[PDB]
Amino acid sequence: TKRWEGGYERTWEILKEDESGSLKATIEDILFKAKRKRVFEHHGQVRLGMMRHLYVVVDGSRTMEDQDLKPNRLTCTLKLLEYFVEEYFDQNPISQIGIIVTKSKRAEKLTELSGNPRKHITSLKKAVDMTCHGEPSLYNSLSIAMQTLKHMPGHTSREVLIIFSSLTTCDPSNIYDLIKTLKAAKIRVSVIGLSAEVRVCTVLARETGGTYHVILDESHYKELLTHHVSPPPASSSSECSLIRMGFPQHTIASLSDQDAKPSFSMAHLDGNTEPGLTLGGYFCPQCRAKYCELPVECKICGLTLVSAPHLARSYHHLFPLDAFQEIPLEEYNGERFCYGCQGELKDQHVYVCAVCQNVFCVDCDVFVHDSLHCCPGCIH
Amino acid sequence: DKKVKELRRAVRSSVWKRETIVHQHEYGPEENLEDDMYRKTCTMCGHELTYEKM
Amino acid sequence: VLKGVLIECDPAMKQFLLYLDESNALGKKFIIQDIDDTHVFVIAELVNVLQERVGELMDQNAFSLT
Amino acid sequence: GTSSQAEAARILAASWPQNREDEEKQKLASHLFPFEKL
Amino acid sequence: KVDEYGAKDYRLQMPLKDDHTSRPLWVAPDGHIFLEAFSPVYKYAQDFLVAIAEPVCRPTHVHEYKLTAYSLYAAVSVGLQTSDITEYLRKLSKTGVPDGIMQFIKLCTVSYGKVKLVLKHNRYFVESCHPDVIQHLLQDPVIRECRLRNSEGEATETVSFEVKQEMIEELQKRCIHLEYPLLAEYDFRNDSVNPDINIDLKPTAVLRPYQEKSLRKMFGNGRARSGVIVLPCGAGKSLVGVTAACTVRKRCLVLGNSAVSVEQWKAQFKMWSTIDDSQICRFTSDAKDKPIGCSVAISTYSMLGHTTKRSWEAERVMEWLKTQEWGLMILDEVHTIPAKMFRRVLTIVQAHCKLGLTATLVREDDKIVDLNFLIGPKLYEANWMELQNNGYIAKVQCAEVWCPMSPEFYREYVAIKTKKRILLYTMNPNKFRACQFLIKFHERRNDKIIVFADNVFALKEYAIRLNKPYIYGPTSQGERMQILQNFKHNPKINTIFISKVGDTSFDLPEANVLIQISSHGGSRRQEAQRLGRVLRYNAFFYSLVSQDTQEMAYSTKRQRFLVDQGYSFKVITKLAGMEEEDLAFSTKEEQQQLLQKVLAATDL
DNA sequence: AGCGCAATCAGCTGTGACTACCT
DNA sequence: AGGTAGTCACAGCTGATTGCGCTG
Ligand SMILES: [Zn+2]
Ligand SMILES: [Zn+2]
Ligand SMILES: [Zn+2]
Repeated sequence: TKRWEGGYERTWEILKEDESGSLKATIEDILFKAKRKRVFEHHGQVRLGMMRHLYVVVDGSRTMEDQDLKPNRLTCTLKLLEYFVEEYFDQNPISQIGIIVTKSKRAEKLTELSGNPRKHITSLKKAVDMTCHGEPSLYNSLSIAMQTLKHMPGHTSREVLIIFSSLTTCDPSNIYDLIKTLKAAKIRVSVIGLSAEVRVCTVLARETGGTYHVILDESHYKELLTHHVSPPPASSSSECSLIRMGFPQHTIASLSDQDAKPSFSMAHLDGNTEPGLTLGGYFCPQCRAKYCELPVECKICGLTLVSAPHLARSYHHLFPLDAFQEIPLEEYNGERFCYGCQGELKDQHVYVCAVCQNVFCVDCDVFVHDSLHCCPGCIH
Repeated sequence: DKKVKELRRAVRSSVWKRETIVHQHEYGPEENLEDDMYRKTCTMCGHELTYEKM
Repeated sequence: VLKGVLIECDPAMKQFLLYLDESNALGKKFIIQDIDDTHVFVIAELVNVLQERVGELMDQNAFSLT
Repeated sequence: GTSSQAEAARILAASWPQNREDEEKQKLASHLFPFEKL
Repeated sequence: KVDEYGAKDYRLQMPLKDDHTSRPLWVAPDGHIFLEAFSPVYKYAQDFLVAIAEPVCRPTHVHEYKLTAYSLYAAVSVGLQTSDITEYLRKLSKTGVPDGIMQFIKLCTVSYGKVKLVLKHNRYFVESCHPDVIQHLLQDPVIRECRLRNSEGEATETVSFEVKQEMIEELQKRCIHLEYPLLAEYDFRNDSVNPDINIDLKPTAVLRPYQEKSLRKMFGNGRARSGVIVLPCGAGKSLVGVTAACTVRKRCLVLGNSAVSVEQWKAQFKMWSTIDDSQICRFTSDAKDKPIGCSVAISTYSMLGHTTKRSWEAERVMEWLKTQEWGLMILDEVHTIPAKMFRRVLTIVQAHCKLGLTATLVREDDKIVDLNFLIGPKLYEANWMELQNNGYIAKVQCAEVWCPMSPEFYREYVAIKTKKRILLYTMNPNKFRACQFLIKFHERRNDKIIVFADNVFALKEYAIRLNKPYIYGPTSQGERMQILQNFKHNPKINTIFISKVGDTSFDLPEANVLIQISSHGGSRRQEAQRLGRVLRYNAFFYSLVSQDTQEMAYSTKRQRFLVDQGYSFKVITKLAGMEEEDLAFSTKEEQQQLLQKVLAATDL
């Protein structure tokens, strides 16, 4: 039988009257039921992650001049890559991005593997005006990525993302041997095609554990990149995976004190123009080297300079707040004022924390579970 | 008949050049009335233009 | 010298008034002097009939929803 | 012609709904179309 | 009743106030329902009002409905009874139901199931449970012509008699006047006389919840009845027909307006019904895919109602087709049913259930009311605003931008009146510049543009000036197909011109920009159809009119259907950057030269 | 220079509004 | 002084004619 060939639904039978006017009570119940439309979690997916050393390979062949994506594939690809780099560094604190451009059967390492987003964005903007010629070489790009990532620590997840526009690749040697070597090296390879499905990309993605997708339009391209942003699930505990990193305090210099010492920034020292000789900035806790941008690994002593708030922003996932016990107002024989907003409790349901047994209204409960991520009573 | 009709109007439509009629008022000699009034009568459409001359 | 009311309007309405002058829709040639592409000189004794005609033209191609 | 362009632009761009809206402006994004936002 | 301010005041008629503002509803004595959308019970009130009344306007804040006899017939067709509808109407009134609505509802809903019309063995019989009503209608002279051979009485069991097949429309027209409306209920669950086919829709064609409501209202209590479902072109309309055909599980007949809609319906059936091509046939005198002995037959109008000599193969196909019963004769583009030759199409074939599908039910000559008895009551009317709120219908930003008439054109417009002024405001140089600017701006951002333009004489010089493809309309079959095919999957060309050809349901690809110039007079149907070619601010459609011309009144009176649907037409007076770039007719010389060619028609 | 597919014209009809004549 | 059937524009369909192509 069919669902719609039976009896027609009467959704208006829910409302009923006993005292001629209880519709106000019904609409109050409906308004209360309208709230709490979430699961008390902003993400609700992967609550953790792992250090990812991701390499992004961009096709630089003549096929990038095609106008499937306005204005051409290269410009849309680089714009979406800038967006992807920004989002990936936003959602991954201690990750690194490398960019490889393959052209004329050779692969050029456009950018070193590091955690600076500004350098990658500047490199992409510079590469916007590149010359699209020749044919891509997946073998050379994968060889460069494997050579770079072979010496990386085992606990980090090694990933390669390939943007393959051209349907043909030139390999100076057998590629399936390289795929076997990558599989033995536990390097994940993901490919996002632009024209159509290529067998070698499917085999590579299946064997290395990655995913192979083909772009339908620019929105689908952005969706695939956004999916690639998310970190992979992390095993319980592998080994002593740790890392020596510093937390450079942003100590600026004021001439009101006698210790106002101007210093050139190491990052700005490599620029053609005059480096910024500002009063202060981020001083390395180990060698007192000065940097302006974070997170940037120290050039001198090799220490990783990260920002503590960036690491702390993900701490609420480790310790989620347990849902408060929903209690009807009549059954709660205690105070009738919310502990968070001091407002009078007039809702039919009152939420009580399991730890401190305090009183929270619906709005304060939603705010605590969604945004605050901490019980105000438990803090005291 | 159709193939001669579709071409007989090509030359007919290209003969006429001006459609709007020129309506310039060509007033004749002025007539002097009382109180220094002067009236001009159009010789093409009979338009009367009465004016006071300083 | 001429005495009357100067009318300032869009060029389309100036052409409409010029057409009304020659069409004798008012009974006479009271649209006497044209001075500018957007300005005309009209006798003041029957400025109301021009208002009525313009209003009729305006609400003719309006389709009031009443 | 040089003057013909100016005359035609003056006639077309400001015929009915400009000789009064501009006067009001002198005396005084969601719903805007894409060509009106550039 | 009183006209102190010219308004019908009914303050004293409905003074009941138990709850101040609990009930989001208003009633009127004659008949009308006002609904408050900003209410927590909005969905329940909408579900109640859709099943009992048809809408008249659905703006963003206060929905307004109307109570009609056919709406109450449809409501009582479903399991809803008089007591339930009355008690739930008084449940949400906030003012008290006037004692002019209760009596009207009682009178309408009491006489619904008294008279039935049934089809059996290619014979039409009218059966009534109450024997008295037969004698009550026996005295009607018009009914006596239907009964052939003295109608001895057909004593069975319940009193019924035969009626003439070719005069079924007349008796349906008379019955509503006799306060005894006829119903067309087909209980396809238990027939055992019809060779039910093995059609079965694939379990991968998911449908939206709004289509679920329409389908459920179609089969209220396990039976299928004739009705009309109104869904937008971008929305799923053919899917509803395919699902209904699969559920009825009988010999289906599909009727279209054009000879290209039959291929569209065949493709839809092949996509969402899992039917072999042997059973599927197209009857449009183009391929002749053996329509004899078929499960689902797809044909078109203007062929089943020929008044002239018919082809031998077509004559044999019609002879075969007029000799068996049909289950769920689907009619597409139901708005053009009340025609001189299309009304007889329903009476020339015999079918149990008649389903009408359309997107624009509006029509002039007030013949839509005739469709209430020609087919059935308006079953479903989609709420376009809430449909585009769900994101499944493109949120089109409607624009009504007018262009002033040039002085060289307005003199000729006001000088002539004998139908020669159509080309004057159509070929307005300012409107030409506006259209060119819009085309260029939306091409600079890679937007697909469909430019509708009636009065193909103007379109000829409108399209060659921009050097863009156009469809004159009687060009060919192949050229139009290839142009529409290369319009979508080609970045070089993304704008086409259509002349009254796209004023129906075709397979036009997804488009974002529609620019119509010089449409028909006051056809709300044409404007609604043209809007439907865009939805599928994701998109926006423009209408260009010439000020101080009849096109202004035409545009005003042709948008009242869309504003009732909830669309707002913003008025655009100035186009930004009009003088920034170069446009055609820049100087007065070519503008005044255009007068010579636009006056050169002289079709006298 | 015999068949056969395809382009083409005739006849009827739908949609919408404009217009001449007379009780 | 007022209203309905011709009539024009533009599109559709089906029913025939009638005119160009038809093998390594
Ligand atoms: Zn350091
Ligand atoms: Zn609170
Ligand atoms: Zn707590």
